Amino acid sequence: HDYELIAAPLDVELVPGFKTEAWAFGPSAPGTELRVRQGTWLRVRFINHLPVETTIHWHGIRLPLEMDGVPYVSQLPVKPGEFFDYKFRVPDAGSYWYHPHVSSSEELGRGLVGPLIVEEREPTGFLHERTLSLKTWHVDEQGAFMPFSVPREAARNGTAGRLITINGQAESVTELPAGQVVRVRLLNLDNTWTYRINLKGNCEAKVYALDGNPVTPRPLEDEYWLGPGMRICLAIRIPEAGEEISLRDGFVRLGTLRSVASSEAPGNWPKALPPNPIAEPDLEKAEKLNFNFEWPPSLWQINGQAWDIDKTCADRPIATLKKGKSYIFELKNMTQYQHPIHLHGMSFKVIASNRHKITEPWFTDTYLLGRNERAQVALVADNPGTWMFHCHVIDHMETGLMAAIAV
Ligand SMILES: [Cu+2]
Ligand SMILES: [Cu+2]
Repeated sequence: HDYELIAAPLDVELVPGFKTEAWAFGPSAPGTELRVRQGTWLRVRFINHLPVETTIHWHGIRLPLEMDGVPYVSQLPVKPGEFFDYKFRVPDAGSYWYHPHVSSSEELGRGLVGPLIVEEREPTGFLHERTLSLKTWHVDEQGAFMPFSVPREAARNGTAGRLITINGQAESVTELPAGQVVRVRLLNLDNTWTYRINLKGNCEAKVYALDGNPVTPRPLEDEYWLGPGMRICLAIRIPEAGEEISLRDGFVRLGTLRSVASSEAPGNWPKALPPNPIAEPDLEKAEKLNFNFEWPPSLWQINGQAWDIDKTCADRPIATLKKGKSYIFELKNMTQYQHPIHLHGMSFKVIASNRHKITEPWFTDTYLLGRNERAQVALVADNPGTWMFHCHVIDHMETGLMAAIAV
């Protein structure tokens, strides 16, 4: 599977009837959609027609280290009118995404994000799917860009996005079936906003995976909090036709789901997603240390106490890990705010905690850590060397809420 790709500085009509001076991954930004079979070292040549350097981070995604879009011993930072060969095996089925790991506030903020369907090689029980690609843009009322870094907004829960965009569309008109189940690849791809999601309106609705990394089929539920660098592969039995089902964030009119007609029979409930083969950790055998949290210009958002810029580029060994050995992490949120703690490279299972309490443990690349929460996450050092790891509230990362570890 061998592929193209512009980083095209695209003027596109974002604000209905207006400008917008943006940097897309080709067209239809948030990015162009990626489909690969679960296998082929996915061949791609990145392209820059933009004025400055940019990687491509394969979020969650557990590639050969070099490839992870991660500056300096992994890959050094690709330039304007230049390319790097992007090539990697695809282990983690279901929705992942892509986006830089450079000056990212600005970069992603200007549209540098996009999805990554990873076609489960098992014939998807779902007849029909769809992609529902969430960002909310740092744009003023005229389309021109609001700042991406905002100190007192960002030193609390993150810098303010504004415009509500699925596939880059405010008020989405995604058209659907009379009777069939539908796969609902929902991707939070925002910088900063942590989205509090529900369904009102008349329909049946079930989930299958989360953050690509599947599990059993839990349904409709309370408002499931979705974080930056989180996703949710999920299903909807839209009823018999008509109903424009209200997609919401708590109350908030996000998108709309026109139930359109079909001369066709029902695509009744698929049996559970066959979970991803992952760093399956041994329970009693692992060991443990911990941290996150605190509050001198640049982030004052301290990391198990370790500034970050001595840690700028090389490594003051912020953690020291061994290959193939199973392992465990306590996480304390210490500042009066909430952080979506992400990982590359590997993807992890969760065990037990405070805020939510644990029925079936779940795989994901990113854990969504609440205030004073102390959650037991666990995996094994599957992939090698220096992997990156950090508060995916992009701003919280940017200048000093990042840290990392090797194998
Ligand atoms: Cu990542
Ligand atoms: Cu954060």
